Amino acid sequence: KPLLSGSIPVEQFVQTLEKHGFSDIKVEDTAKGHIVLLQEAETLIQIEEDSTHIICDNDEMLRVRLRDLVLKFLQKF
Amino acid sequence: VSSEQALKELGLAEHQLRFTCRVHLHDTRKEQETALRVYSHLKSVLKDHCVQHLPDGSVTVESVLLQAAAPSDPGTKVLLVSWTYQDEELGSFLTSLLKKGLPQ
Repeated sequence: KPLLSGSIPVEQFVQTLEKHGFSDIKVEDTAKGHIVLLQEAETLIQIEEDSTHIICDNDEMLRVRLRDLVLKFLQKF
Repeated sequence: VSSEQALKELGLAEHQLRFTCRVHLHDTRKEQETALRVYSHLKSVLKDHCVQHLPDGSVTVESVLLQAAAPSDPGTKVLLVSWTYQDEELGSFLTSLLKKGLPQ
C-alpha cells in the first residue's frame, strides 16, 4: 500500500457521505478536530491532523465504503 | 525517488489512516482463554506470518493488533482488531476470518 498525506475537511467529508447514501450523520467537535458519528455499525470516524481513525462493528462492506471515501481526500505516495 | 523522500521533499507529513473493528465472539470462558484460543487459531491458519501472544494477553499478526475490550454480558467477547492502511489487506482478512468464529 502507498503512504498517504493530506487533510479531511469535515464539511466536505459529510457532504460526500450524504452523496453516497448515508443520512442522519452527526458531528462532534474535539479540541482541534471532529468525530463523525454514524448509526451504521455504530461507527465513529475521528478526524484529526494527519490522523483519521475509523472505529466500527464488523461490517466489512460499510468499512470499505468509508475507507474509499476517506482515501479520495488523500494523496497517495 | 522513494515514497518517504517524495513526502519529505514536499514538506508533507504522513497521514495515518487507522481502523479498529469491534469483533464479537461468543465464549463463556474468561477473556484471557478466548484470547489464547484466538492466538492458537491464527498461528495455525497464518503459518507464514509473524503471529504473537504478548505478555499483556493481546495478540498480533504482523502489525495488526487484536485486544480484549473491557468485559461486557458474560458470554460475549469483543475483540478490538486494529490496523493502519499499510496493513489493510491483512486487517480485512483477519476481521473476515473471525466472522466464522473459532475452532470448536
